[PDB]
Amino acid sequence: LSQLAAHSTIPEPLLLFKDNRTDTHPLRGLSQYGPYSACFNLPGQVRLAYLAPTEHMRKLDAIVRELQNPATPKEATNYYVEYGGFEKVFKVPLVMPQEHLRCLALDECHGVAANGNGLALADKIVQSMSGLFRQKHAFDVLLVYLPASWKKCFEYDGFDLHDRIKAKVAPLNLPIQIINDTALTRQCRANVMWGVSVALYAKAGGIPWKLADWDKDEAYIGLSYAIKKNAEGQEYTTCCSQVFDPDGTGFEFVAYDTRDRKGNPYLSYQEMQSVLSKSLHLYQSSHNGRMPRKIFIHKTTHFTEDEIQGAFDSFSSSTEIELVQIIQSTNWYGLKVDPASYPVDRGLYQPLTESECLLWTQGSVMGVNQQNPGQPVFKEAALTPLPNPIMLRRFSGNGGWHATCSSILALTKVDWNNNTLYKKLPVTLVYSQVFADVVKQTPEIVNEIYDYRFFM
Amino acid sequence: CLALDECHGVAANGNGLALADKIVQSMSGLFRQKHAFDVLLVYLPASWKKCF
Amino acid sequence: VLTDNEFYQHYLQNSQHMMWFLNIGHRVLAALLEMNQTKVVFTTNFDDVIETAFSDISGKHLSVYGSYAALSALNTEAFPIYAKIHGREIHKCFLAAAIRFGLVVSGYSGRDENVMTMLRAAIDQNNAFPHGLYWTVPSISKSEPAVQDLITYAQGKGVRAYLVETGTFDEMLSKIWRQVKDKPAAIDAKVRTARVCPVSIPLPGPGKPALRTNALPVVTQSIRCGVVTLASPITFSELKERISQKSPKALLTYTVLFLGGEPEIRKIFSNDEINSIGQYYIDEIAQSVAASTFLKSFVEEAILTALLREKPILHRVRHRTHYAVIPNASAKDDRFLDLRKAVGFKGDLGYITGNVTNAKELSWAEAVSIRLEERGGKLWIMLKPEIWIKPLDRREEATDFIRSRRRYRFNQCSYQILDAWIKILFGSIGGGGTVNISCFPDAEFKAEFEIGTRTAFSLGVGY
Amino acid sequence: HDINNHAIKSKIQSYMDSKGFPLQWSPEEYSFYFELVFRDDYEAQRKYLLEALASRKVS
RNA sequence: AUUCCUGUUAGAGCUGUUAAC
DNA sequence: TAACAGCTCTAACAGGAATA
Ligand SMILES: [Mg+2]
Repeated sequence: LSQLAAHSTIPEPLLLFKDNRTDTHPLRGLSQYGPYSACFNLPGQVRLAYLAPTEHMRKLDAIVRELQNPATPKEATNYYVEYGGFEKVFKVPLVMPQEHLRCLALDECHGVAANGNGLALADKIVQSMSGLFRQKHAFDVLLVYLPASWKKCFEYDGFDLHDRIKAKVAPLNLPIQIINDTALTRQCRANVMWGVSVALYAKAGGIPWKLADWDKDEAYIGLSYAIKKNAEGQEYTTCCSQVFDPDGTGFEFVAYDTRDRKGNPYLSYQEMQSVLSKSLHLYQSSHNGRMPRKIFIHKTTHFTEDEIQGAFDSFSSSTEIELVQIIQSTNWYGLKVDPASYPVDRGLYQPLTESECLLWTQGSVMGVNQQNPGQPVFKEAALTPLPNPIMLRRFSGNGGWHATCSSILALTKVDWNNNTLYKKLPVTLVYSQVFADVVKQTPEIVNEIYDYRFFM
Repeated sequence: CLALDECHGVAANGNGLALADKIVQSMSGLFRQKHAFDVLLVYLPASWKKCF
Repeated sequence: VLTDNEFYQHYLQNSQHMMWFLNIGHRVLAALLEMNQTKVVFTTNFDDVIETAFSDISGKHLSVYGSYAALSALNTEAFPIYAKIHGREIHKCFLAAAIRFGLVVSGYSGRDENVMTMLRAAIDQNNAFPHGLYWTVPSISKSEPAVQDLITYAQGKGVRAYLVETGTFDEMLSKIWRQVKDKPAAIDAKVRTARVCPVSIPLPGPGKPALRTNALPVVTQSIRCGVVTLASPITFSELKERISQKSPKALLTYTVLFLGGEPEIRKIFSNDEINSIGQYYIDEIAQSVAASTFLKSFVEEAILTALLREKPILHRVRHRTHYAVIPNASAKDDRFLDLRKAVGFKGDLGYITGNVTNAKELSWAEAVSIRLEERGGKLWIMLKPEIWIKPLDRREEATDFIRSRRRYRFNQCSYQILDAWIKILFGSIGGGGTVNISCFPDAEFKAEFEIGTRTAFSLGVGY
Repeated sequence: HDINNHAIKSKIQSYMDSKGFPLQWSPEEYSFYFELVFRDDYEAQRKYLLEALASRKVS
């Protein structure tokens, strides 16, 4: 009776780099082969501008200057590879901004820092960057710096400063990579340098890496939600995301609101069929008009009876819909025996019951570690001693745990904002959550869909 | 979108390869919004005739 | 016998010539008839929907079965035909067809002597059912004995008849059609295998680097308990506060249900409000605790009470989750020595209850959160090691310490901790262990639960 | 899904490697996959090998 | 907010079972 | 609609850095 269904260990997915040289470890592949878009030369040179109070301007220069110099990791050295600088690693020059592009935060912002008005501070920062509206062609990425003195308005009830700033700047179509004191503080320089370098390259327009041998005929939808604490009740903001791969070589990643008022996070028939029809049109626009032969949907909560029918009624017969619910909090947890010195292998999925499986998104990975070669690496050994297996509840897929499990495992590796090996959730879920926060903060975004490079 | 002014310098230099590369690299602003449009109308001024 | 998957493989390898002896299933059978596969289909019931589905698929009528019309159609090779047995004019047709190609029979349990002798007479010839005879039933054990007798008789005769267990006939045909190749667009548009609302994908075989989970199986399929009848309606909150103010030696819930001693019930409830006391037999414990959350809480609390009844370990509660916390007074027992080894750093003795290094009065101890998990139709006891803090509301003040102690409780250390805690909680190692616990053994309404001692585990399938 | 697609080939090979099967184009693989699919049924194995190499696709 | 998600403190939404209105 | 049980998730803080 103590016997369970045979677990199957999904192999670590590969990532595509320059000249289609595959590698599981992203940063090492970036060092050896370079960014995926290097062959296309899509970003070309990267030109970036600043927007910060003058009293901290030099700091930005320093970090940007130190982006152009090699760095050797001291923390998490078991995983991180030696940094070689933007010019060498990304095969792309990093452009020193000129004085015309460089901007200064307008003085009244400092004053409103005393007032504790987040909306006023965000609007004042937008007006400070307004000097860069006309010169959009000159620079590619803006580097807004928020000093620690503004921490009073960084986070407070009902307001998120970075969220508000990005929600205001996204309709203007200019990426920002907000930099706070944290990036400067942080001991291990190579960690932050990998993070900022990858973030800037991807925000310019390049693709640091892509899922190797990814199917272009499958679209992986992901729906998430966020809480707005209304005075009378609650507000649930639900937004969707897509990570499909177009007929070209690059791949797309776009999120959008699901919309007038919702008190529960469960989309009705009308709303769910509307968001799925919008997703279908989005996928059609990229692939000349071809149907998606298989659709994955990752929801944080269970699908309702009406919601499943809404998902079905939006597509034709040829499309295969595998509705999946992802559960992060479970009583189960696994121990690896041969007692293995390292935790259970990442990707080991255990079919518990019909339409219920345990996926170990978190776990040891073989051949990724740099120091002590040939040994497993546990990314989250700092936080947790053992990995926490997530649980998939299937609602619609006709059959096969392998499809959903491998798809999710590969999806947890293409978060460019993340500078570590993987995540806990597929990028669809995390980006839907991020855009849910963005929409919840700013209601006037619901009309338009946005790319991942803006909010990442 | 707006083409880089370096395209004019390359055209004056008479380098077709670099001019094509610069025209393609000018497309990143639209590539952040590749879903938005269907067809891109690339215009070339007569001053680039030397590299046509 | 054979697994349904190998039957599917054999059918798909040679489906151009295989019979069918007898909605989504009927429609897809008509589609297969149109695709010229499985030319000849026999049936017993009226079931005029096969020909209607075929007409919808193709747009032309279906030959439905004269003196020897079936013989004439089969001999002339003018497939496809749909002949109904209606149970000698089919006897010769069935004999010739059995000579030609093999048969798969679904939706039939036998029980009819006419078709039984029909098939038995079809078997005898030199080359009868060359590809094989496949009697498919939703469940092997539920089939009538005559079917198994005929299968054994055919196997003895040298034929390759098999009895495979699959799902419902329509589900079987859907699974078959999802792997048939080169089908025209119109047919796939017509059928599309409808839609699968109640997803149910088979669990693979046990197989043989295994992983050891924390789940302990519960094999107690049913338990006996008591019911009290009230002359007035009650709310669950009133019962809960009555237990809190009285604290009897029994476990109570509303669904009013109880488990313990009758005098405790007479203490909690006066004679006037009590009508009578009877018994309840929850036949399916898993289904009951899945359907009703009150039963879930009641059963988990019953197992908890039975688990620490005779053991020195203390039982606490935190956000409605029960914990087996080690008392300071009994922390020196020899049974904890194994745990002393597991917590120990670099092969030494390890403290399991003490004072946090940087707080005035908080005292820490090792503990395990014990939960009930209803997965599928199985009950699992869920053990999670944890560090408990004596003040319930001051726990966060030891947060750093909690991070400090568990910082290096890696796979080997956590394995040792879990094994030691299982040994402490049950007294035996996970080898051949089905120990029994009982809550309130000296009461009329007691509960005995037999919990598998070995934690749930599975080995990766390999060659 | 076809078989000569690169994505489907990679997905199927990853699935095969998930169950501990041989990795890539290595010895004792062709016979291994034959004996796995056909579970020691030489008649069915022969019929499949006949169908794959039949005298209708040959030009 | 370069990042990761481990904890803590709370609340909500889903289901259920009762009491009704 | 008002309690009760469980499952699950997000909201706000805090917080250290990958076998020691
Ligand atoms: Mg970022």
